[PDB]
Amino acid sequence: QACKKHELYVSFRDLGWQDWIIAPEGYAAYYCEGECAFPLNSYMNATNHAIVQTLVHFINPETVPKPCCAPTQLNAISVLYFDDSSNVILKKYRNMVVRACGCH
Amino acid sequence: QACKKHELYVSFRDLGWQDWIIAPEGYAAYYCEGECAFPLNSYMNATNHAIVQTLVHFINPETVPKPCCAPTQLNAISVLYFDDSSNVILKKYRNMVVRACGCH
Ligand SMILES: *[C@@H]1O[C@H](CO)[C@@H](O)[C@H](O)[C@H]1NC(C)=O
Ligand SMILES: *[C@@H]1O[C@H](CO)[C@@H](O)[C@H](O)[C@H]1NC(C)=O
Repeated sequence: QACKKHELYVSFRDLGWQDWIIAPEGYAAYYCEGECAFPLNSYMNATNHAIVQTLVHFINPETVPKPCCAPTQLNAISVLYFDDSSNVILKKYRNMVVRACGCH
Repeated sequence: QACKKHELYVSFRDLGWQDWIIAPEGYAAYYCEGECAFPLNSYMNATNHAIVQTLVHFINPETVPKPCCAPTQLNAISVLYFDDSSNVILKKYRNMVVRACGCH
């Protein structure tokens, strides 16, 4: 239940992009989820600011929430599609995949 | 109630650091909080991955949570303190202050 990376496959059919994409038919997108509380194991990649916020939360929970589990690194995907003039084009979409998460 | 930056002053006395710090007596730390849902106004600095995750959440909420509001930029502070041999030293602590937030 601690902050970590999870699996998530995204199908272009579910989003309604199947019409003009030639390949791939979907991709492994992943997602960050879980608690950012003590112990802030090093693997959880907390910043100094997160350590401070988690301590403040411990001292008076009304003053500030716990940090949130979020992506610390992302990578692009490339898709092959047909434009409106029937051209076949390769398009790069940046920040589409989660590679690592942390309490930031 | 949307994702934005908030005020948070942190006093070294509340954390028990007053013993050896010469200056300052605390600092403006800030914190990110709020919802990451449509509309993802541009000011909310969402990544492509967050847009995709928010859409997936809209299509079946059981599959994935909404993105979380987290810091996108942080700055260091410098403190003046007395070490165990009574030396006066200037120490820099990185990633201590939140400057901007987003749905990441
Ligand atoms: C924290 O970052 C490192 C990158 O060195 C990564 O390998 C690790 O998986 C990250 N932790 C989590 C929980 O995603
Ligand atoms: C999003 O990032 C920009 C930096 O260009 C920043 O000025 C803005 O305040 C950020 N938004 C929020 C809600 O913090």
